[PDB]
Amino acid sequence: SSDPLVVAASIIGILHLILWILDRL
Amino acid sequence: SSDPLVVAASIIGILHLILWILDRL
Amino acid sequence: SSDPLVVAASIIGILHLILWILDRL
Amino acid sequence: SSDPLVVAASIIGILHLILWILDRL
Repeated sequence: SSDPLVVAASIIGILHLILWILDRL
Repeated sequence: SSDPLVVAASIIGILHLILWILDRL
Repeated sequence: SSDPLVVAASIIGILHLILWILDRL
Repeated sequence: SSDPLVVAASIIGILHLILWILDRL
C-alpha cells in the first residue's frame, strides 16, 4: 500500500548510503 | 504543492538507489 | 529547528539524485 | 525503535549526499 511502499523505498536508500560510506572508509 | 513535491523527490531518490544496487550486484 | 533541518536534508538528497540520473542518461 | 531508526537512516543519507556534492564541486 501507499504506506508500506514509501517505508520500503526509504530502507533501501538508507542501506545503499551505508554501503557507500563503508566503501569510502 | 508542498506535499506532491516532497513525494516526487522521495520516489526519484528510491529509484536511483535501486538502480545503483542493481549495478553493484 | 528539527522540522527545517530534516526538510533541507531531504531537498539536498533529491537534488543529488536528479543530478546523478542526468549524468547516467 | 521504529521512530529513531527511520530518523538515523535519514541523517545518514543526507550526510552521504552532502559529501558527494562536495566531491563534485
